[PDB]
Amino acid sequence: EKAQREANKKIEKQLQKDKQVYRATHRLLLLGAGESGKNTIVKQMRTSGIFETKFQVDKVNFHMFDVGAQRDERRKWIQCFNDVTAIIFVVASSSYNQTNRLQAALKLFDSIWNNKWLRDTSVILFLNKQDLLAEKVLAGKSKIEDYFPEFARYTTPEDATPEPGEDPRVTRAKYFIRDEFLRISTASGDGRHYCYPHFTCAVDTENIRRVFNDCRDIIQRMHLRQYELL
Amino acid sequence: VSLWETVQKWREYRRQCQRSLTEDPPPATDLFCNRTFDEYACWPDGEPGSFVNVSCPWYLPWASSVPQGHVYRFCTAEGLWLQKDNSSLPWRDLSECEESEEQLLFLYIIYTVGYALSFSALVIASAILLGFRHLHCTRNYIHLNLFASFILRALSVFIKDAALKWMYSTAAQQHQWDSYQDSLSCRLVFLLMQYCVAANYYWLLVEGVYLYTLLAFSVFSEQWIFRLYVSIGWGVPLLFVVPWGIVKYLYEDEGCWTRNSNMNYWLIIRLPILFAIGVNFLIFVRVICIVVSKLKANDIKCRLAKSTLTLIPLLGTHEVIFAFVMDEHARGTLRFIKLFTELSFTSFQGLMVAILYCFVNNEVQLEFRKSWERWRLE
Amino acid sequence: LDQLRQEAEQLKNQIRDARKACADATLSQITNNIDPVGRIQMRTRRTLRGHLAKIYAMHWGTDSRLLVSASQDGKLIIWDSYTTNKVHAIPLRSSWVMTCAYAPSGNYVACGGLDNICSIYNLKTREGNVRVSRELAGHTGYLSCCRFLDDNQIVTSSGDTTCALWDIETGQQTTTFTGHTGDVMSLSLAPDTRLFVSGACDASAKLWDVREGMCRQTFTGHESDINAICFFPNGNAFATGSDDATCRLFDLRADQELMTYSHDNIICGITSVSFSKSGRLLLAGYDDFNCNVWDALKADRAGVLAGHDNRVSCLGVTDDGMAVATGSWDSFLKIWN
Amino acid sequence: QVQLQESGGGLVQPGGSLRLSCAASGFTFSNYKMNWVRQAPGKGLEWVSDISQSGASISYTGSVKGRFTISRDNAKNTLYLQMNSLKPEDTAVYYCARCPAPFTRDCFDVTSTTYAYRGQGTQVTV
Amino acid sequence: SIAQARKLVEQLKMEANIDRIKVSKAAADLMAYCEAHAKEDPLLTPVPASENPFR
Amino acid sequence: HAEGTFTSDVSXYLEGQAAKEFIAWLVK
Repeated sequence: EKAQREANKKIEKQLQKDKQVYRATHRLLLLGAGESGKNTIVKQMRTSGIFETKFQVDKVNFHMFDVGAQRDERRKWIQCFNDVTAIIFVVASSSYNQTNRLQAALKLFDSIWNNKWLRDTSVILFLNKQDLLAEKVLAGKSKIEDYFPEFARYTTPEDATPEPGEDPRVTRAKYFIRDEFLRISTASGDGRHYCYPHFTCAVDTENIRRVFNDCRDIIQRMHLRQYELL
Repeated sequence: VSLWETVQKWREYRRQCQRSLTEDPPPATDLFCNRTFDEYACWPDGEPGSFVNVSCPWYLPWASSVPQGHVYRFCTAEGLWLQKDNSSLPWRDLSECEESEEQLLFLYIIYTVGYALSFSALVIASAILLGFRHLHCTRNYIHLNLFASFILRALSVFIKDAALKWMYSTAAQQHQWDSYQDSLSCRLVFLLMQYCVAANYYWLLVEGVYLYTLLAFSVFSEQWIFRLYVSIGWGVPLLFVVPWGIVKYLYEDEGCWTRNSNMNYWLIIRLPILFAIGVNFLIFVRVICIVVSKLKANDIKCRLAKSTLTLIPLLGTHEVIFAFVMDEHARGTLRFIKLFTELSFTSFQGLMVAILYCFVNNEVQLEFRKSWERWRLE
Repeated sequence: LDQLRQEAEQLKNQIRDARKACADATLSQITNNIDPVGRIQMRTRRTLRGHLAKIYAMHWGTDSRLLVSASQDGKLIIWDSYTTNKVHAIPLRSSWVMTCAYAPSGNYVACGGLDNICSIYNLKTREGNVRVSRELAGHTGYLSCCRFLDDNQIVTSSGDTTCALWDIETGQQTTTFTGHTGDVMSLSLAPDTRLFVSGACDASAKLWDVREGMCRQTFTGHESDINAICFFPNGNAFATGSDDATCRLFDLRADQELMTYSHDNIICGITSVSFSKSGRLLLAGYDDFNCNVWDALKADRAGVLAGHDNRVSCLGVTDDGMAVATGSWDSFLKIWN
Repeated sequence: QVQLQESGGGLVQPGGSLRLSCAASGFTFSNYKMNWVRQAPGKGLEWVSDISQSGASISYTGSVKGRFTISRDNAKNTLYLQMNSLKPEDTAVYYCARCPAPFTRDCFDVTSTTYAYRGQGTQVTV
Repeated sequence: SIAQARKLVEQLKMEANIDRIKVSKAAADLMAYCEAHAKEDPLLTPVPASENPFR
Repeated sequence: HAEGTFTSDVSXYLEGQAAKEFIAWLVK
């Protein structure tokens, strides 16, 4: 019995050190259709069934997982990520006009929103084809009205903050696409998980900073909710 | 003037009178009244059929206020002191030498009840927290330490109350006339009070510091941090409490240390307390700023006010209103208002914190409901 | 192509007619006047702590003393249940592990997950230190279950709608089982280890022959996915759990459904099932944080094992029927008697 | 077992109308959400419409709004789609789809390439 | 899809011809097994605390 | 602390009153 007890002390003594590392690192899931440009982002930050991408910001270590070599029926292996800090959802905003990619992304995000095992996991949102949506809308090929009858009376929201030197139609359509997902999100949210829309390119440098800040906000909100302040 | 000082002065006067009356010669008058001591003044020999005038005693507490006046006593011609009106005692006149707490009682009646209820609520809250093992975490450990500090502060106040009541009880005063007023146990009780108060204040500071660290989005080793917090909470007050005891024992040891004469020897056990209160106020301000930002980003004033009110009792910011109004400059009704405010709020703060963070807490209610449901599953 | 559809429809109709013909009386009528078991009052006896994240699978040992549990903090821990000590602790290479198995001889353990690899570990190494001794690669989807046949064979099921048999000697796939149209969420070796089943996300269970590698039967009747499966002790029936919030018992020889355990109050799915030693009860873990002991021969609920603070994801019963262990998403294991 | 049988397909000129009836059996109809998914030639699977358990909440894809009226007869266990004002690019197979789990709102995997509870389909040509 | 349909039809035909004993016989067999091994199930009928190793 | 100034005043009060009571007892 003594020989059994000493090893348990040695084993338990080890689990303490492994408890520090586990608690000092954040886990991030990277979703998004194949043609959404996520792989460019992964390469920027940098057979197998999953890939790893560990990076550190402000001496804080993150840990991102890219799915791979898996089928398209996600309703079973998705539940494994119910404890991640947040889920990144890269969308192909310019893919509008399979014929309707935007509708596919909309339905996928909606299904994620309402799943019980995910009704507490925050989801970051990237609309990652701005520099292509610009040309698509400008050239006159868009005609988003045909595939969205609700976009004929849309008026840029008053609180809009367009970038300098932007055609009003470009910003109007971009904000419209964001507005669809934000309408899905703000129904039955119940103040337990959130969404952080963020227009992005495919090689934007500040993606790491955006994810870092959103993770910080998530942790702070959870902490404040523990004390019942919020 | 201390009661023991008055007793010493009266004993000195009695010894002087006893020494003098043996040396005082006769008044060279036939049937002269014999000089006598009646436990109030020394009466020289009284001339027959005349009044005897004696200067008012100097050892009386009000002697300085009215040094004038002469105690009058009548002496008969036959050498016997004139009997008082329908009484055996000789006729005497003392009105010339005679001298010319409701708020405290109200304060006592208030905060004794307040502390009793606070202790009663805190014990139950701690029991409930220790009951369920699910709730265990660093936050709850810090809360338990805070509850312990509050309970100790209440118990020390009760013990001090008992000591004061015993010191000036009938039996004690009669014994001192012929006590606990100089025993070491009194000094130990007061020191234990000075330490419990400081520990409670520093554990509020610990609450604030831990919350600030959590909200600053920083991570630290849990075991080392918790050990350091325990050391800061229960250990730091000794540093500035022990030297105060040493100074009192070496320079100003008198009357149970109850009364503080030299403010230099008093500010030692006051400065750190103000430091901690200021730090907690800063933490309160920053937390409120962060909560405001979070609310704005995502009827707002209603929730903000609810949050601020719920946060008050945890960090005890109510003390900051009158914190810096020094004792040396508290007169008139200002002192009464300050004492009333601080006593009542501090007495009820324990109950406030206990109810706020143990009973209405949502997880506690959920635990109770599911425990009842499990009980009814059978 | 239309002719093939017509032929398949006619064959299905014939099978339905035969199944109807081979039915004379429900199991309830046969069990009309059996002895009710009575209220069951099992209570917790142990509680194991040390895991950081939620637990997806636990397996027992043939000696009913040691057991192995897997979590997604990257740890495999071998507990001595009697004394609650930790015998081993294995840091996994990939932290996304969805299953674990304990070899019948006790020499090896295996675990797999989203990495699409099954890794075999050696416990009795010369130095005694556990080392990765084998990696079996070749599946095209996440591994959801694995079971040892002996020290040199293992059968695995992946979400790629296939079950495989591996030769631990050279690590080369020896047989491939096909026929499912959805992810295979579990399997169960026969007592004689010559047949096994699998529950797929198409709401159908198939019976395989380990040697020939051809499916023998197909049982239907569930409304939604099947999450768990397990063979009656005597090896002539089994049970399954489905997201439609019901469990059903099939019998190989009769080739049709026998019983269903459904209650109006229960509106959540089942995450695991297992029979007792004598096969008179049927434990099953639900997503509403509870377990239920079903009177297999009458379908009337017997009792409940309440006390888990989060979802129940795994459930096992010792070989000798002494204890029931139930891991959960709260990162605890509880031994019940 | 789960089995979805359609009908009503056929050929019609542009601007025509047809009704797609979905005969469903093998489960409790009123506990599940429902969908319509069509696959046009040389294209991936598409999503058209849906309807909740009771049948109150409705939703349409981008480019069929105001034309087709989903409706389910929970009493007779059948799903409808009243087609009107058809266009040349309406030609496609139409699968009656069922949603993987009951009592839930999330409805994953209806559009998958190999969904298990999807209907056989009927070819509507314009 | 023709090959898939052919394989499905072949499997259905192969599974069509399998012996099927009466269901009541299966029920009787399950009942008999449950009764025969009723005394080796501690969970069904607890045992004195002396014999339980998890006390 | 307010719990420490009030105690000093009460001990003020009693020392003056106890002394007066003692003197009154001596006179009587």
